[PDB]
Amino acid sequence: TAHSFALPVIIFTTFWGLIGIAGPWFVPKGPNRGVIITMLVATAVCCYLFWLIAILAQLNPLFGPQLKNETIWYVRFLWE
Amino acid sequence: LCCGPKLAACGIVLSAWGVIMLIMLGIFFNVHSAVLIEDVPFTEKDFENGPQNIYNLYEQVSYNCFIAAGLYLLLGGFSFCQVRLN
Amino acid sequence: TYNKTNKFTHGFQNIVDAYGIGTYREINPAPYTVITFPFLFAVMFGDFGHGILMTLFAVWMVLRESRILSQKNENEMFSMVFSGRYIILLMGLFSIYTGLIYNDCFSKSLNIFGSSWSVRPMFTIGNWTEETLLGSSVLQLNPAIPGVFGGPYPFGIDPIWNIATNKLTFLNSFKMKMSVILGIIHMLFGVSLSLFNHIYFKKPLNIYFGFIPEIIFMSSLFGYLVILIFYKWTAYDAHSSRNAPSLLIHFINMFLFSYPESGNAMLYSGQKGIQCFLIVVAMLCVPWMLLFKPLILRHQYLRKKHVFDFGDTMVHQAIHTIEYCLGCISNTASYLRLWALSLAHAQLSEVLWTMVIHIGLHVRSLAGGLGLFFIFAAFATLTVAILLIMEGLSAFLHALRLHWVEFQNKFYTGTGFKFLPF
Amino acid sequence: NNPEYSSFFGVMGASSAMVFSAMGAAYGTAKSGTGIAAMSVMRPELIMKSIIPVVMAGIIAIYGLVVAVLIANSLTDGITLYRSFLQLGAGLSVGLSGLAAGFAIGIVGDAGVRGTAQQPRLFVGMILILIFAEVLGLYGLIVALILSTK
Amino acid sequence: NNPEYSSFFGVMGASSAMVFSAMGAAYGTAKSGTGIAAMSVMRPELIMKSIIPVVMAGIIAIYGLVVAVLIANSLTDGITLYRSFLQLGAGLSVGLSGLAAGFAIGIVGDAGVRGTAQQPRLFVGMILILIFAEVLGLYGLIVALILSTK
Amino acid sequence: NNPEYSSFFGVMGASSAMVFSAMGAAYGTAKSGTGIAAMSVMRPELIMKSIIPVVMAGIIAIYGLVVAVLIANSLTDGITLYRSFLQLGAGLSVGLSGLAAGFAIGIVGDAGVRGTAQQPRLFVGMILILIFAEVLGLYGLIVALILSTK
Amino acid sequence: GQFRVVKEPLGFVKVLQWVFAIFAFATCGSYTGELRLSVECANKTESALNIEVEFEYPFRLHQVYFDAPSCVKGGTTKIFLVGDYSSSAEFFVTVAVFAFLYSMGALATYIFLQNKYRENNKGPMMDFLATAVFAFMWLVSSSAWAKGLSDVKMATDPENIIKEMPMCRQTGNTCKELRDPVTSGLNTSVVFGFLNLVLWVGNLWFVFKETGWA
Ligand SMILES: CCCCCCCCCCCCCCCCCC(=O)OC[C@H](COP(=O)([O-])OCC[N+](C)(C)C)OC(=O)CCCCCCCCCCCCCCCCC
Ligand SMILES: CCCCCCCCCCCCCCCCCCCC(=O)O[C@H](COC(=O)CCCCCCCCCCCCCC)COP(=O)(O)OCCN
Ligand SMILES: CCCCCCCCCCCCCCCCCCCC(=O)O[C@H](COC(=O)CCCCCCCCCCCCCC)COP(=O)(O)OCCN
Ligand SMILES: CCCCCCCCCCCCCCCCCCCC(=O)O[C@H](COC(=O)CCCCCCCCCCCCCC)COP(=O)(O)OCCN
Ligand SMILES: CCCCCCCCCCCCCCCCCCCC(=O)O[C@H](COC(=O)CCCCCCCCCCCCCC)COP(=O)(O)OCCN
Ligand SMILES: CCCCCCCCCCCCCCCCCC(=O)OC[C@@H](O)COP(=O)(O)OCC[N+](C)(C)C
Ligand SMILES: CC(C)CCC[C@@H](C)[C@H]1CC[C@H]2[C@@H]3CC=C4C[C@@H](O)CC[C@]4(C)[C@H]3CC[C@]12C
Ligand SMILES: CC(C)CCC[C@@H](C)[C@H]1CC[C@H]2[C@@H]3CC=C4C[C@@H](O)CC[C@]4(C)[C@H]3CC[C@]12C
Ligand SMILES: CC(C)CCC[C@@H](C)[C@H]1CC[C@H]2[C@@H]3CC=C4C[C@@H](O)CC[C@]4(C)[C@H]3CC[C@]12C
Ligand SMILES: CC(C)CCC[C@@H](C)[C@H]1CC[C@H]2[C@@H]3CC=C4C[C@@H](O)CC[C@]4(C)[C@H]3CC[C@]12C
Ligand SMILES: CC(C)CCC[C@@H](C)[C@H]1CC[C@H]2[C@@H]3CC=C4C[C@@H](O)CC[C@]4(C)[C@H]3CC[C@]12C
Ligand SMILES: *[C@@H]1O[C@H](CO)[C@@H](O)[C@H](O)[C@H]1NC(C)=O
Repeated sequence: TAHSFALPVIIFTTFWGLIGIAGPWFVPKGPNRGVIITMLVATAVCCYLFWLIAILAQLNPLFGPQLKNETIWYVRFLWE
Repeated sequence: LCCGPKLAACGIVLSAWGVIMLIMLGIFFNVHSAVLIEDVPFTEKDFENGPQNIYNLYEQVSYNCFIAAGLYLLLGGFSFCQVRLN
Repeated sequence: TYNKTNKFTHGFQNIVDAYGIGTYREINPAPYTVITFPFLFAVMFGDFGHGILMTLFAVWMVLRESRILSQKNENEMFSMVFSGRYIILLMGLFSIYTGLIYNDCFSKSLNIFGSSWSVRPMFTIGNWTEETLLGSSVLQLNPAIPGVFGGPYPFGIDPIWNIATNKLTFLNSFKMKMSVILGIIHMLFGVSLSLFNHIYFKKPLNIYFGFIPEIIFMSSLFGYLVILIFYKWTAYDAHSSRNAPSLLIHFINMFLFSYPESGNAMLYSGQKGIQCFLIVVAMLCVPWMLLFKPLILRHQYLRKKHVFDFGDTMVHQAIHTIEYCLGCISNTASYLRLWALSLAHAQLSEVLWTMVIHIGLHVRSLAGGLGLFFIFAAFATLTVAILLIMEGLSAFLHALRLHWVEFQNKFYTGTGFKFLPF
Repeated sequence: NNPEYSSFFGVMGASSAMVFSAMGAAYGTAKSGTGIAAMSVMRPELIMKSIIPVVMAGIIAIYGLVVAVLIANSLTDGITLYRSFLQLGAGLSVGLSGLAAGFAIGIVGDAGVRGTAQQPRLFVGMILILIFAEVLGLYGLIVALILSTK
Repeated sequence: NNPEYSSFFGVMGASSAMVFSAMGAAYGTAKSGTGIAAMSVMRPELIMKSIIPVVMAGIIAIYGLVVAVLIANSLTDGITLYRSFLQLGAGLSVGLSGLAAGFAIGIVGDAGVRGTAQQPRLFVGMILILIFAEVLGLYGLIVALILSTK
Repeated sequence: NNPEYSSFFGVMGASSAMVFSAMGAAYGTAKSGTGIAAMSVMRPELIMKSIIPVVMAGIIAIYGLVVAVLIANSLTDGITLYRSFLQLGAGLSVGLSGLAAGFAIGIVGDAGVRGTAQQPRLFVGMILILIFAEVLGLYGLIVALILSTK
Repeated sequence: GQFRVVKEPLGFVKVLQWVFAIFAFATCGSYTGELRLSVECANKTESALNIEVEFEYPFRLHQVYFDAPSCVKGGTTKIFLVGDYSSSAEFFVTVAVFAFLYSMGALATYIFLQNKYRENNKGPMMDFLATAVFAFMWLVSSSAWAKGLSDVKMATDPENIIKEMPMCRQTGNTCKELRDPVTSGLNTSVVFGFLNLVLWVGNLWFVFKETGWA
């Protein structure tokens, strides 16, 4: 279960960049163009920051999870 | 058994919630998800040979969840019939 | 003040107007609030299941909005909730997102990608045997050995932490760092909006003294803390765990100039010099705000052309500088409220689950399927009485407070009048 | 190895977490209740709206209960003095924080129920204060969760 | 090893569970009673409908009795100091939570029965608040059980 | 071979069982007394009917006495420390439960005897409340016996 | 009953899509493989002369386990296969099942309600949408299942299992193979996956012609 830190980072960075950068130019012109563009950019920034914090907090762990022996015994069989 | 429409609405919404979430819980138990291990009613003897006993207990809890989902389906049907009455 | 409010933005405009109507033509926090208030709420109300429930309730309110608008009632609470139906919809959506990031759903994770933590390498490369499992009640796991930790979880917190008794040990640090990062970034955005205000109002005196000292002070003192957090996340790993420094102690030492020759080592080469330079710039930002502007105002409005009262101007600038300097610290501290409320919501959901539906799930006999009926109802009502309504209300109001005080104090004045047409 | 009395302190913590929090909640549920009884004679329609303080007081109790349970489920026979006093600290934190928050909620709600009776606009204002008071208790709980799982 | 004095705390648990709860219930039965006596002079018909606070105080006393008997039926001669501390903690939690709940029920029930003589619509309100007080005692009971049956 | 001081707690139980309950009873018989007198000036015919609270208080004393005698008969020169603690706890429970019940009976009886002069329909109501107070003492007695005969 | 529609070229294509991806489902979801090995330790009495294990279609091999000999004191060590490929096998089988259901529905519509299908060429429009979606799904899933089958052959290979076995790293121990799984079923499954891929690729142009966009 090797979760490489290249596909997640690339995929999410490009997705949120397209939403927050390319999205504004595709918003149809109208009274709400400004507010819609602000919504797009703010959602991109906030969601990407949250995901980046979450993923980086797990990268390079300084200690592993503390698992009961019952759950360790079960997880050995079940999980990869 | 006529009753206030508010109570029928609460009953139907609770029935939908119960059905959906308990069906999902049963599916997740039947898949033997480890996240729910603490909820499985196993004993020490179940750690003797292998995980098959814990799998059987997972299946039993999934059956309980599906029974609860069916009971809530009946409750939602009763609430819907009452709504049609009102 | 007239904002040309819309149906969707009416809730957020009323939200930001509650603390004071903005002055004539100043940067409106409504468009940014439309997203950062649902987001700062979701950071606290982060839960996939409760987010789903909130989204469904808000969608019901939106779809049937016309009916309730026509069928008016005097219920103040329901009218308030309905008026914020769009606010609640956005809050629910962002809470769904954050609950996915937290990997939380009614206090339970998902594991849709697979955990990065494998126990088998402990048995294979490590010294573990069934004897060790029998002899140790809780044991632990270590990523130092090769195959235990297979990289970070691609999306959200790794599911294993739900079943790990070390859950809080890691989650406290992660959420404290997240809260501080989001708070500092929000305050920096506020300061930039203050720059925009000054540029529009043509107050170069504020731009050169005021905004620029404020941003330099904030970034050097607290933006540097976010940089340190991210750098420690990227740099130190399990192998270097032993000598991993504590950023709390390092920040305290930076403030105290207490760089010691003992204890945790430096995070990077030249930390002493860079931190001393940052601190010096931070202190210099205080005189920059305090002394300069009063002197220039006095020079250009009492020496030229010749009521201006230098003593009161100096006192007012000193009060403003003290307020801002203590506010940076107290606001970076207050933004920990995000972590506090998030952890409280998570723990209350966990205890509710394990005290209500663990009773109905932890039954051997098939007859338990009937018990799960009644038990579940209680669970449901509890999840709607304590978590969705009360914890949700607290998180909503605290995101409000963060926006009113911590965020809008940087650029918002709120000394105008609402435009009440005929 | 460990002293036979090591489990005392932790136990007391748990009990304290339940007791003081309850006391806090009780005071709230009392004061707000009195206020409601004073308000409801002239403005009956506000009883449901004005029941919010009591609920918040109840929330405080819940926090204590949580911590108490969290400590009552972690008390082992060989509980070391370190864990015992960690649980004692968590219990004191949550209990005294809930006590203070319950006092604040009770007083503020008893004032704000009557105020909202007089001036409707104060209702939201009252709430904007109560939550603050409430989170004080929450803060205690938070520290408890930091301590009992240190 | 199992000192001769280990049982003392366990005993002081049972007594506490029965004593403090009773005190709380007594207060709930006392204060409310006065209110009823004050209200019944003008509104006799509400006297029986208004005894609910007394019933809730009695339920607090019943919580206390339940925990006290559950403890007294578990006091073996060689009770370990750990188990005796658990029983003392359970007794203190139930008793003092019941005392706080009795105070809350007294204040709330008296105010509600006196106000309901003026505005009948307050009745339901009062009941809700009383429930919010009653659960406090219940919470204690829960924790007590979690400690005593550990 | 048992400690010589073991009997101490024992006697305290007995003494407490007869003191606190007595105190409670006294308060009852005092407060109700005053109320009855205050009622007699206007409605003399209610004297006998209004002696009920006093009787209730008296019964509380009986409880105490009973338990005391129990303990005062279960004392022996070699009474084990465990049994001595049990008797002390039984005495504390009965005495303090009777104290709280006597205070509640006194307050309720005074209020209800004063009210029954004005509204006769209150009589029955008062009686119920008194029972709800009286049962508190009973609960103590029950627990006391469970602890005393254990 | 417009049975002639079945005999039409597009009817024939839909029939083939129905029968195929049923072959794939039967061949993949019904697979059950078995592995047998043996070990002769330094002490012949401690030899594991016959070890048997069985695995199923989902290929959650990391769950499959067996008690191999320890070669010391006659003890046994639990050994689990390496990695799982359910992400590919389940994906492919679900794609095949969805194709089968969609083909059955389309055949029923052609037989009974072909007039409504051809109405406004909207039925052909959704047909083209589904054709493109299924073409992409088959394109990804055929390669995914081929790679999964290759990695299955590698991991289930008794030779690789013995290579990773720490028994051979001791003295005197000799680990040898006894049986190999049937690889015909999985090869047939991948071949039929490619067949379905080409069938839908051809159906693209037929649906384009029917919709009038040609
Ligand atoms: C199944 C349950 C799912 C969960 C759903 C509930 C989630 C929990 C959180 C809900 C909080 C709702 C409050 C925010 C919505 C109101 C904001 C808005 O847009 O209105 C502007 C409101 C009311 O609208 P208004 O009347 O001012 O509208 C403007 C009208 N003119 C322009 C004419 C003046 O305006 C303000 O006063 C602004 C400040 C609002 C601050 C909110 C304080 C807290 C309110 C608590 C609500 C009651 C608690 C919930 C009870 C539920 C049980 C019935
Ligand atoms: C480190 C993480 C944090 C980073 C945050 C800062 C970086 C992101 C923001 C940088 C600035 C973005 C661009 C600013 C606006 C430039 C003007 C042109 C924009 C555009 O194409 O749309 C116009 C409308 O924009 C509008 O109406 C206004 C659009 C405003 C966009 C920015 C708002 C989001 C900022 C908040 C981020 C989230 C919070 C972070 C915690 C169309 O022109 P038009 O015809 O409409 O004419 C204008 C008025 N009508
Ligand atoms: C679950 C994971 C994702 C969570 C995070 C993302 C959450 C996004 C939340 C926003 C989506 C809901 C928007 C409101 C829907 C109801 C529409 C209300 C009416 C409406 O059209 O509002 C207009 C305002 O623009 C709008 O209503 C805005 C619509 C366009 C918003 C674009 C930004 C969306 C977020 C970024 C992209 C998606 C990311 C996730 C994949 C103007 O009102 P009117 O003129 O109709 O009023 C008529 C009377 N005057
Ligand atoms: C509106 C937004 C306002 C701004 C908000 C952002 C906050 C700004 C804060 C102040 C300015 C930036 C931070 C300056 C303090 C130093 C940062 C050090 C970061 C860090 O840990 O990097 C390590 C040090 O780099 C090195 O080893 C290289 C030498 C030391 C660092 C030199 C200075 C780098 C920053 C340049 C200025 C950037 C300005 C950004 C606004 C990587 O090093 P390692 O781990 O590989 O080595 C270690 C073994 N030798
Ligand atoms: C089995 C049962 C348990 C056995 C163990 C208990 C043994 C007995 C000891 C406990 C005390 C028993 C005696 C009862 C005291 C009666 C209290 C009356 C209170 C009272 O009305 O007096 C108030 C003053 O308080 C006072 O003055 C308070 C009372 C005086 C303190 C009593 C203790 C004396 C100090 C002991 C010294 C030796 C210690 C050992 C080294 C005056 O009321 P107001 O203020 O309104 O006045 C305004 C009008 N004048
Ligand atoms: C009223 C409106 C309606 C409300 C709706 C609410 C819906 C709530 C339903 C869910 C509640 C319960 C949450 C429990 C979640 C745990 C389930 C879980 O973990 O899932 C995944 C498991 O199946 C598999 O995981 P595994 O077998 O451990 O690993 C194998 C995983 N690989 C294959 C990806 C590697
Ligand atoms: C006069 C009446 C109302 C008093 C209250 C009802 C009595 C009869 C009942 C209600 C619940 C009961 C308790 C429920 C459970 C147990 C635990 C058991 O191990 C010992 C008995 C004990 C502790 C019971 C004692 C009697 C009890 C307190
Ligand atoms: C009824 C009024 C006058 C109150 C006084 C109660 C007296 C008369 C009665 C009622 C209940 C009785 C007790 C009931 C149960 C027990 C436990 C049993 O194993 C032996 C006797 C003993 C200890 C009894 C002694 C006498 C007793 C205390
Ligand atoms: C007012 C009166 C009638 C109330 C009841 C009498 C009480 C106070 C007294 C009188 C006689 C007493 C009993 C006399 C003898 C014994 C035997 C002893 O081994 C245990 C206590 C026991 C069983 C006593 C219990 C309490 C008792 C019943
Ligand atoms: C209405 C009646 C039953 C209750 C009022 C009288 C009370 C004081 C009496 C009646 C029966 C008594 C119980 C009868 C038997 C025993 C068993 C003994 O090992 C401990 C005391 C205990 C548990 C007694 C406690 C006191 C008791 C409950
Ligand atoms: C009988 C009805 C009216 C109940 C009235 C009083 C209640 C509180 C009394 C009466 C009988 C009592 C029970 C009698 C016997 C036992 C077994 C003993 O080892 C301890 C507790 C227990 C279980 C008692 C609990 C309290 C009890 C239930
Ligand atoms: C024994 O344990 C240490 C510490 O965990 C580990 O690094 C080492 O590899 C182990 N050695 C063995 C199993 O020979």
